[PDB]
Amino acid sequence: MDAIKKKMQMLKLDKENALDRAEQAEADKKAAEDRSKQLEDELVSLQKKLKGTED
Amino acid sequence: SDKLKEAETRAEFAERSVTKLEKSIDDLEDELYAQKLKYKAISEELDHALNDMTSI
Repeated sequence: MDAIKKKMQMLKLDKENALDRAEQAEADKKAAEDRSKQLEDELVSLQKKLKGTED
Repeated sequence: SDKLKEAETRAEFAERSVTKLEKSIDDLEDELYAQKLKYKAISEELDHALNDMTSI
């Protein structure tokens, strides 16, 4: 009819916005966790270098 | 002669009446055509909404 189509369009705009936000948040999580794990690896290498210096 | 006049008058009235009835049935047939167009359009719009929603 008439109002039904507009209501469906609203329900679809919500769909697109929610899905896009979810995808963007997932990408953010991937990037942040990669950052953290690379920092942890750098910390490990520093520990090993400290061990060599102690030797 | 009198009977002929009477019969001719009744036949003329009958012709006029059938003309009126044929015009009336034409009008009502046209109205039914319009309503059939209405149902065709509303079913088409419902199908369009259905295909849009199923196809996003």
